[PDB]
Order: sequence, then C-alpha cells, then structure tokens
Amino acid sequence: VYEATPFDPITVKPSDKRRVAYFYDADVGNYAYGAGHPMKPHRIRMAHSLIMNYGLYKKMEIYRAKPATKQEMCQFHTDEYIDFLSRVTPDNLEMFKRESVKFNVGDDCPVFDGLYEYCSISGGGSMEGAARLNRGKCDVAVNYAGGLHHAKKSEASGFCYLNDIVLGIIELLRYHPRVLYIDIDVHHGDGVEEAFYTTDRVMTCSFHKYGEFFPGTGELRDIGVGAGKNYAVNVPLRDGIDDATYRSVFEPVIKKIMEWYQPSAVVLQCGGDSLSGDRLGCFNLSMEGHANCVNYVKSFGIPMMVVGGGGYTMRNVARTWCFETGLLNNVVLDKDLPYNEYYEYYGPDYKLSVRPSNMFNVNTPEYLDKVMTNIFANLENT
Amino acid sequence: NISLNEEVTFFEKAKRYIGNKHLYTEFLKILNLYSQDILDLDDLVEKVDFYLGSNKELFTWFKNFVGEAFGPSYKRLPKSDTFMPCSGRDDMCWEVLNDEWVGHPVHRKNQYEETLFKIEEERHEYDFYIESNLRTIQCLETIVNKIENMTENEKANFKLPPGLGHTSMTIYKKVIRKVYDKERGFEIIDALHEHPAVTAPVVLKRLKQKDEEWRRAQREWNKVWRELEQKVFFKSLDHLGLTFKQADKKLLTTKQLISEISSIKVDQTNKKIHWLTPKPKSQLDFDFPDKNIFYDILCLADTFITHTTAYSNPDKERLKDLLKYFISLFFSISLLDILHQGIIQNRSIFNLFANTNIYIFFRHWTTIYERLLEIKQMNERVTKEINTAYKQVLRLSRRLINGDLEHQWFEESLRQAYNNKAFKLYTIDKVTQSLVKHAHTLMTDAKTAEIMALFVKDRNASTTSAKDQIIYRLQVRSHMSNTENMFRIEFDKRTLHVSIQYI
Amino acid sequence: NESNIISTFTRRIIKEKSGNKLIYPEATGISSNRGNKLLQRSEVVTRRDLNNSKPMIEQTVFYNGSEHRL
Amino acid sequence: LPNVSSQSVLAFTEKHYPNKLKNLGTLYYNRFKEGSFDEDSTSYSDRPPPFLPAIGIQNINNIATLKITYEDIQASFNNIESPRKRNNEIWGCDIYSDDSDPILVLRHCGFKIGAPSGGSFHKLRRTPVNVTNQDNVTGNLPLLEGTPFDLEVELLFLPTLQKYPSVKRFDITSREWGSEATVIHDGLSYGIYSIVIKQ
Ligand SMILES: [Zn+2]
Repeated sequence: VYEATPFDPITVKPSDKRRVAYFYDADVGNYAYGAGHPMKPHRIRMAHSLIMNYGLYKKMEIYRAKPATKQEMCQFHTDEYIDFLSRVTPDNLEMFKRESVKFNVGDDCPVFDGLYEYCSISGGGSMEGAARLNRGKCDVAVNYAGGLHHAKKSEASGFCYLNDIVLGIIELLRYHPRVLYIDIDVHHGDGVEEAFYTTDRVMTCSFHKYGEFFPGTGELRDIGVGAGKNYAVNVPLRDGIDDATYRSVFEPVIKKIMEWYQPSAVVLQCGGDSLSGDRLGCFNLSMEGHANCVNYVKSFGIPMMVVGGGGYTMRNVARTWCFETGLLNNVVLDKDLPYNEYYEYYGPDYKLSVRPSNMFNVNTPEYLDKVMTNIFANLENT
Repeated sequence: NISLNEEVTFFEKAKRYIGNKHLYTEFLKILNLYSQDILDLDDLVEKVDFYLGSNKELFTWFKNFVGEAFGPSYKRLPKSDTFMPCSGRDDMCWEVLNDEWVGHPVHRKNQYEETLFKIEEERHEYDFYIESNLRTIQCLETIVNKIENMTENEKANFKLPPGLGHTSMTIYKKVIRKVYDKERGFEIIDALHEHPAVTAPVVLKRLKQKDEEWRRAQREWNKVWRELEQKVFFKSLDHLGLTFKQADKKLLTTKQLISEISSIKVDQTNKKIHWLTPKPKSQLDFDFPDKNIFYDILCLADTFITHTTAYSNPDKERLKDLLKYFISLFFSISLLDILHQGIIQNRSIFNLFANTNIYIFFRHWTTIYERLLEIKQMNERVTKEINTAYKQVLRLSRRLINGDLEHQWFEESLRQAYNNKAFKLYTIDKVTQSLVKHAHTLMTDAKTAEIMALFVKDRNASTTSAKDQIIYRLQVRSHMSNTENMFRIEFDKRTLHVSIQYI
Repeated sequence: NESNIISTFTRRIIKEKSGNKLIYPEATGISSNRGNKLLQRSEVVTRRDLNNSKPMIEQTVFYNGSEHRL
Repeated sequence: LPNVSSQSVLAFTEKHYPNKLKNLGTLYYNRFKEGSFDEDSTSYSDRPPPFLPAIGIQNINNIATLKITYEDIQASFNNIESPRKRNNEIWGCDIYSDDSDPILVLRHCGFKIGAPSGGSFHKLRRTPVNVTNQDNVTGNLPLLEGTPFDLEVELLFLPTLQKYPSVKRFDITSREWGSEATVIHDGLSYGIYSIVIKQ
C-alpha cells in the first residue's frame, strides 16, 4: 500500500549513539580510471578532506584496513579470474587479450596502475568492517572505499572488479544467522543479488531505475529460486523520483521486511549517483533525501555497515557522503563548507546544500502502489 | 593562399577539358549548388563522373580533393558450466552460495548541466596533472638525494631500472611525456633509465619549474571558471524552465501549427486504426469560459503598439481598434457595426473558413489563452500556500513589453510563486509580439482582406442554408490558390467553445 | 558569377580539410541507443556499457598551430 | 551498384536457433507512436520513437505479422507529413535493425507503388531473409493508381548485426551504423520475410 507522504526535515535520533568506525586509506585517491572517465576515486579523497576540515574526527575512530589477500578473495571469486586480475597490467594486456575478452575487462573496466591494489584495498576495507561488526567492537562501519556491487563471480562490469559486498556478507554470515542487504544506487546490484538467490541467509533489495539502463535486470518478478524463494525483493523505479517519493517507496518496504525477515545484521550501499545534477544518474534526490534512507535504517538499532559506491560529479557525492557520515554519528551538520584544498570545486556559493533540480517527476502514484502491492504480496508468503 | 593557385589551375584544366561553354556553366551551377550545402558528397562525385569522368587524372584529382530457465531474467547454467574452482570456499560458502543460476539482461540533460560537467572534468584533469607532477617531483627528489651521497664510481655505472622505485611504473611516464613532447618522452625515459646521473637533476629542475608554471596557469584559468560557474549554475536548475523555452521558440512556426492538425487527423481519424467507428468531424476542442482574460490581453496589445519601434501613427490608430473589432465580432462582447430543408432559424453554431493567416492568428490566441486558463485552477491554492496573485502576475507582465522590467526577473518572479505547477508563462512577450505581427499581416494583405470581408458577410446573417455554405466556400476559394491547405473553424456560442478541423 | 563562385567553392572545400532543415539536438544522458541514433553524436553510447559522458567530451579546434579544447 | 549478399547471418541463425518458427501476432503500423500488440486504443498525447517494439533475445528468429495501411505508404512515398521519412530512420542493408522504419525498409527492398517497372529489372530481392523465396511477393497490386490496398508484411527477427553499411539504393541513402567510431548496436535485427498483397 502506497500513500503520499510529504518530506520533512531530518532530525537525528538521540536514542542511540553507537560507535562509528570510518575505514579509510590515503592511497585509494591516487588511482585513476582514465582521461575522460567519469568514475573517479578522487571523490573519496574529496569527501575525506571535507570530513577532516569539518571537525568530525573527534567522534569517530578512523582506521586503515589492511589490503585483502588472494586467498581471502577466493572465498567468493574464482582462482582463474583473480589470477588474471592480479597478473594483468596496463602494459601486458596484449598477451592477456584472451582473458580480457573472456573476463570482460577493457570496455567499462579499464586496466590502470595498481588496479589489483585498488581491488585488494576495497576488499580489505569491507572485510575489516565486517570483522569489526562481527566481534562486537563496533556497530557502524563506514567503508566508503568499497561500494563495488556490479562485479560478478567471474566477470567485472560497471567499473566494478571485486565484489567486496558479498565478501563482507560472508564474513557476517560466519557467526550471524541471517543478513540483509540494501541498495540506493540508481543501477541494480546484479552480482550481490545473484550471489544468494538459492539461500535464505541473505536478502538483496535494490531501488534501481529499470528499463533501458545499464544493468537491465531486476524486475518485480525476480522472486528467487529454490529455498531462497521470496527472499530477494526488488523495487524498480523510473526517471525523476524525488525525496518524498523515495521516502514513501523506501520506508514501508524496509519496515515490512524487517518485521518478516527479522535481520540479524544489515549492510547498506550508498550510491551517490542518484542525486540531482548527476552525470550518469536520472534521479532528483537531494542530500536530505539521500541521508533519509541511512538515517531510517540506522534508527532501527541493528548492526549496519555503510559502503560507498557510485558518484560521478565530485561535489554532489562528496557532500552526500559527508552528510551521511555526520548523520551516522547522530550529529546534524553545520551545512557550511570550511575552506580546504578543494574549496574551488564546491560550486559558486560554497554551501554544503545542493538544490535539487526542477525536472519533471515520472513516477505515478498508482504504479508505485501496484509495485509495493506485488512486493508485499510476495513477501507475505514467508 | 598557398593552397589556392593549385586549385585554380586544376579547375582551369577541367574547364579546358570540358571545352563546352554551356556544359562549363552547368558544372559551375553544380558546384554552386554544392556550395550552398544542398548536394551530398556522394551525389557530387556521381554527378562529376558524368562531366569529368572522361579525364581519369582530373577525376582522380577531384575525388582526392573533395574527399532450462527459471524466472524472467535468470537462466539455469548447465551441469558442465557449474565447475569454476575456488580454493577459498569453505563448507558454508558451498552450502549458502549459488553456482547454478545466472542472470541475463532482457531524458535530455540541460545544456548547462553539460557545461558544468565539462568544467568539472577540466578541473579534475588539471588536478590530476598537478598531483602526478607532485608525485614525480617527490620521486625524482628522493632519487637525486640518494645519488648525491653516492660516490663517483657508482655514479658512472649507475643504471635506473624501470619503475623508479614507485608504486606504479606508469605514473611518472605520463608526467614526463606531458612536460616534454611525445616524440622526446621515450628518449628522455630511456636516458633516465641509462644515464640517471646527468638526467635526474635537470629533469627535476624542469619539473620544479613546470609545477609553478602549471599552478599559475590553473589559478589564472580559475577566474574564468569561477565566472562561468557563477553565471551558469543558477540557470542549471530549471530543466523544465529551459526545455519548454526552446520548445516555445521552435513551436510557433507556420508549418508546425498545420502539422499538428494534419498529424492528428492522419493518425486518429484518417487512418482509422480501430477500423470500427467513423472518423470524428473535428480534431481539436477549445473553451473560452472566462471573459476577463480579454481586457488585460487587449491592454498588453495596446502597450505593444504604443511601444513598438516600427509602426506608423495612422497604422497604430487602426491597430488600437482592430483588436476590439475582432473580439466584439467573434465573442459577441462589448456596415457601421462592421467598421466599428437545411434552413435553420436562430443559429447558434457558426463556421469560419479562412487561409493560413487567420488560422495562425487563432492558434496564437489559443496558445496564449491556455497558458492563462491553467493558472485559474491554482490561483487560490498558490495564494493560500504563499502565506503559509492574478493582479501580481498581470502587473509583472505589464512592465516587460513597455520595457520597464528587464527580461531576466520575469523568469525568477514566477519560480517562488509556483515551484513546478507553472512552467509556460516565461515567454509571454514573444507570443504576444507574434500575435500582433500576424494581426498586422492579416490586415495588410488584400486576399486576407477579402477573406475577412467574406467572413463578415457570412457572420452578419443570422440564418444559414445548405447552399449558402457551399457558396461561401466557392467565394473564398475564388481568390484562393488551390495548392494552399484548407482549414475550417467552428465556434459554438452555446458552450462558448471554438472547434477547428483540417480539410 | 564565376570567379567569386570558384573562390567560394575553394574556401568551403578547404575549410573542412585539416580538421574542423533540422539540425537535431545532442544526445546527453541516455543509456538506451535504441531509437536515439538520429540525435547528434550518440554513436559512442549503448545499453551494454555504463559510461555516458562521451557525448559531451570537448572537441578541439586548431588555431595558430595549436589545438584548443572548446 | 552496391550489393551485399549477406548469407552468413541466416546460416548462423539456422544453426544456432533451431527453434520452430512462430507467428507472434498481428502488428498495425503507426506513424508517430511506438507499436503495440493491441488495437483497442492507439492514442497518446503528452506535453518520433521507432515504431517497432523491443522483442528481446528470447524471441529471435520469429515471425511478426505487420499490417500497413495504404495512406501511410502514400504519405511516406513523396515525403509529405512523415517524421520517419524526413529523418531517414533507416539502418541496414537487406537486414535492418529494430529502429529502422518498416516503410523505408520495404522501399529499400525493391517495393514500389503502382504497376511494376517495364525496364530490364534485375532479380528482385524484396524478401532477402526468406532464403526459400527471395522474391516472395504474392497477390496482385491494383492496376489503377490510388486504389487503397492494405499490405500484410511478415518480418523475421534476426540477431544483432556487427555493422550496418550506408548505401544509395532506390534513391534512399540509409545512415551508417556499426563502424569503428560507433558502438555495437543493442537492439535486434529484422528483414522482410513474406509479402502478401491484400485489397
Ligand atoms: Zn551506480
């Protein structure tokens, strides 16, 4: 059942002030994807600089996750694919062209310097966040260096080489009975969704733009297969969704499933390409709307890990990640940008808030009502 | 001028080879037609094959001179395809993961958003160049400080293996090739690898100078980047505010209005896709419920006539009354009156048959009108919401045509009044000027004058007949070219509704 | 009508060399490549790949012996 | 005279798609709206997409009956009030992508209104995808011009083609796709399978 709910300003919940472990490494920001490439790890450095200059380090414990080894990566990936990934270099691709065409590397997954190091550091960040969330040493792991979900068991697509999300999920499943996964990225989490179709332990919900878009998968009928039936929900949307519409289509589904599924642990992707003015996105969310999902998920008092993917315009993703990091500490942000290295890149007004665009929303209320109708109908089975 | 005399000589040779004055003039006509960007290159070469095809060498010069499945999106992998060994998988990873099912696949951005993306990309490219230069400078500095302490004997046989002790051997190569030229980059890299003792200090000095030069260049470009962002970012919020602006710019062309009716006819009524019901008589439906939207628009018109640069006072005094005349004659509102079995008594349905000019004027009238009829249902709502307006928008639109208010503030004035409800009131001046110009071209033309006289005579009769309509059509067609597209307008007094139909 | 016409043809044919009616709008922000082949550029985007920033990649003009990213 | 024989695609489809041919259903031609499998309502007004719809990989090598009205053929032939014809929305050579206009595709195959040309015409290939009958044009066209006869068109959907060359056949200059600067097409391909003339 879908009902229209106007958006309201975000206020933190002082009920809980759980520990926040913001994993970060200073060498991730050095790697580059190309010249005209939209995907830039430099946005992680932008967000970290914004956090540092903002005064948020006194609350959160900053770490530096150890890079993962090949044996750890073999927990989910194949030995051949990870071997090719480690061996491939931007120079010897001619000798590796057979694997490049076989493993789909080169078109949307360019080979660059330290690519295996990038994959290793992201996998290690997710692994250490899961390890901290499993030992009870923390309750929120902001692994902004991860957020790589498009990668599959033996393929790399969508600027996504190593699926660190499923590795962290397996680590959580080491001692947790059931785990749950959320998405906010405009695209679809094909690899993460596919990784746990036939089993009940993991659920994969994605709020993905559907139709003629990059993943092209994740319809409303992707119920599951075998014993994992009704345990993989999907919420396809359309172009131009706004903050209130996103909240109304997000919150009831999560409430219903955690009433039914009853997760023991939670992971939340935080794709920053679903904002206004985005380069590869088609939404109209704002930082308030983006932070609404993470605040709502955190308000349920469950062990959650926030990862960071997407984001192809520097200012939007940087501000959104800073706002999410602040709200994870139950602290509202100043919403004024302090001077730092990248002060010149933050618009002509130098304000943290970015105004969402005026573009025409497409999501009809009756279509959303029917969509959540099928979602609730299939979730009611279990 | 260096590469023109050769072409002059080639064309002289071609003219001499043709030898015929008339054929040469025809070839000149062909090349002039191509010069107007109307003839394709393939068409041009196929045409010149007829003339210069006899001479193979001249033709070659010309040619080289002008150029089991489960689920909707998931398919079960076969038994043989399920074996991709992974050594890191334990018992839980085997039990709780899947290896038998694999998924299979089955808006125009604003120009200013594109400009912002380009600006951001340029800034990031400069930043990446500067950061790579910094890393290479640090690497060369540590190499220089390591070699300076080293003795002369080790300096002589000092060889630099590829990599330079860096986390990425390709990081410094790009910086070196950027500082130098692409042809000398490989040579400089080889010299660094083979003669580090003499190469490292000078290359480090070059990098040190280029860092300062590039930083100064970036800070100089930042002025223009700041100005661009300041003057473009505010505009880069209204996706509907600019797309509809260009749509209104491109819409009111003479061909487009008749294109709408012809398209709707040929799509719905003429084609009869259903093939079950007869085609409807009319195409479009319009309503004129409010009459207070007439005096204000007439005042806007009189403002334009009193402010227009190119119009004569004897023409202006006529225009000041023509609009009153059409409103009084068409909507029955307030020869001397004119200057100021089918027989049905007391007719309420009237027909107006005219050419493209009257149709275009009526379409301009209706396009201006439906912009104001939509805000009728929202005036009270926005008046309620603003303090949690018709006079305000009227007086704000007054000051543009007379020149009191500049064009810019009009767009932002309505933004706060209507966030997304109103996005069609931003180009009132253009449609109003189009309407007044079309009224002028209606009055000036003699054929249009005869059409309006025939319409006056037809409307002055309170009773119509079957033969009277045919006589009216024949009379309007007598001075009318057959090739011109025929339209018809019917106005219903009972419901104050005006309908149109394409003939 | 002859010397001017040959000069104009030579100018218009040498302008294209050495690098550079509805005109159609540029296609930026579409990941379909189904019915948008008509639009300007849009030959480098497709549903298969994620990148769609290629259409707005700046072009170059060689003026005074050097390129300029317009 | 540009000639592309193109027998590789059909043999490839035969070997790799042994599924039986099936008639998906009748398709009614439209001029401004995306096609559909229904006829109850064909109106849409909002404040030119390709007529053919998305077929999907699972529906490769299938027959989709397409019905074309005579008035649309008239309007497209002399380029009067036809967005697709003025836009030259034609791509392919005897095998055309899903975005190519069906009328321009049929014209590109050798179809011509009125009586057949009296010249020394070569062996027509109006149905190249139908290797069984490369000129499967049944029925008698009306001798008198202007007589409205409806065309029943059978289209065989084919897998994606690597490149769509640009040729000038029957005074039609189709646009070029699949070159090195361009990218691999995502939609399927189709051609004229069978033609039956209906009065
Ligand atoms: Zn994404």
